[PDB]
Amino acid sequence: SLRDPAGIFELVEVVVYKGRHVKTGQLAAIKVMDVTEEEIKLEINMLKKYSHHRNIATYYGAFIKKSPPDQLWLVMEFCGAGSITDLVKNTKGNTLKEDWIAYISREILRGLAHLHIHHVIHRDIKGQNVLLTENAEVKLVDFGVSAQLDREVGRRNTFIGTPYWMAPEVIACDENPDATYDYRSDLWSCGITAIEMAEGAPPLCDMHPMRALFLIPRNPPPRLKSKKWSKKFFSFIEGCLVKNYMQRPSTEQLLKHPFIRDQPNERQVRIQLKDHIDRTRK
Amino acid sequence: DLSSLRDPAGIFELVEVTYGQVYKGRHVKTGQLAAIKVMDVTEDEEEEIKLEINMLKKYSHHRNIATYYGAFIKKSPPGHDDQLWLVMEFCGAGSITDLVKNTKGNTLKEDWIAYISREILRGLAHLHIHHVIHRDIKGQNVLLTENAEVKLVDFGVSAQLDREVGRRNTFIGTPYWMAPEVIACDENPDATYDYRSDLWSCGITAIEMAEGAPPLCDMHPMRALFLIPRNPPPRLKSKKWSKKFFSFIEGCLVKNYMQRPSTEQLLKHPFIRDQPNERQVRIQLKDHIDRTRK
Ligand code: NA
Repeated sequence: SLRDPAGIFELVEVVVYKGRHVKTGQLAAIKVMDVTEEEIKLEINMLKKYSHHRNIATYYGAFIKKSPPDQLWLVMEFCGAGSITDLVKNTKGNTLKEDWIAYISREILRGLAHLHIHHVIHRDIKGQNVLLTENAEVKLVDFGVSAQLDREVGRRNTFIGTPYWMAPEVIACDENPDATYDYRSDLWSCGITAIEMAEGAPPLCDMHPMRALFLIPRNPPPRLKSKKWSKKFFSFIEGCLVKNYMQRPSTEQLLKHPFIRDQPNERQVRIQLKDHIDRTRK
Repeated sequence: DLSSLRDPAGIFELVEVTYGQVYKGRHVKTGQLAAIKVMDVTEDEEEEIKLEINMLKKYSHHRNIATYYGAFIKKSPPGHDDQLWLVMEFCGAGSITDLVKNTKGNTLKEDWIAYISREILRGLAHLHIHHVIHRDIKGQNVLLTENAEVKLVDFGVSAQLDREVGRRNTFIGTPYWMAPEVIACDENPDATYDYRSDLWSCGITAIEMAEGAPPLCDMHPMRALFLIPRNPPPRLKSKKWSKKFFSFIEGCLVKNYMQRPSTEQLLKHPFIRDQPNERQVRIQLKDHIDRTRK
């Protein structure tokens, strides 16, 4: 069975949380997901294999902090440098250098390719859920655990969250009454996350959520506001954001996109991000 | 003051040491308890919030509304998000949802439902007469005092008790109590909040009391969101209920809000208007609240 984390792990502050292994002082990242009084344990134990990939935060264990008056704690490796969303927020002009966006986007795609190959959909790709280590490595938070929880109807799948990263196919309407979706929905999210890095927020961020939900299936694909960006960047965004998912490139195709595939300054970019992380952290 | 955005220092304080989490607080000058919802805000969020305060209407205290005491900013260091405090009268006897959950069988007698529903409509009438829409009527946002008073949640610019599932103004929320007109759908491109949306939610809340859950509780939220504008209005599953109750439900849940009754008309509906056992009901509610604290 799954334990209560007391005396094993404790929450420090939020970043997903900074958590601490109580007995050893080792740090961990803790994804807190409310849950309903078993088979949670089972899925985690199937999926945890997958978290070993370098671009996914490795699973440490899982715990539930009971109870009515429940909460799942997904414990994973600590990424000291915080989320890419915090990075952009703490960056002047709320925008990252294009070649930083190329590096980070590729790392996200490598992590996703790993899940997708094994028929896992992440379902929650956004800047908030992509973390950085001190050495500026890029790791996805979660690896299908929250995806499985969003499946079950019940008292802990009663809310619709933010719509800004949702692909068109995820949003029901009369020609799409069953909100049919697959792994390619994660790639639309990656595109939205790339804009997030470029502009500081996803498109439609200033719109009422309900209205954004209405506009996504009906508006053309979002584009970068500014023309300062390269043709290759615009092209990468276009690929992530193919309106009809049936024609959207897969993860392996996007990994071959010139924006992603050709990064002659990688070593330097990592060095720049590392320094930027230091200068900008709060 | 319900129109300025001050530091809460020396006006309100937390007594009990999460985003949108509600804490027990205290009015500094009078010692009167309060419920304090605390939220991180960026600098930009602070401008948005100032604007929403200008948009707020003026209305008096009301026995069926948990008094909104105002909005405040708790300063954090430069580079760090400040805190928004939304301050409300303290109601210590839980929500109507807690009430249902603590009732054996998770269901309420019909005369309890009439009583509570009436109190809800009275709060709503006060808001509506003042050109205010509540926007979030559900069992969770209707509170009890230790005196068994029924009070609508009012955090001013926010209408919910539980912690916001995401950053303010960025999440869709739970769809179950939403009227059709507030759901953007193929035929409703401009999601209408109208005062009558609260009356639909009121109807849903009465089913919530009668059955323990809102209609469509067996659907994933996104599927429910799709269904609500498309389905005919929901109904009570059981036939055990009085004709009056069925008629009240049907009154609240008129599909087209333009053809749905006003609060004043619903307050005259026999199910609401004729409560021969209300004195007993209140007594019964108070005993229930007493038993529970034990
Ligand atoms: Na890993």
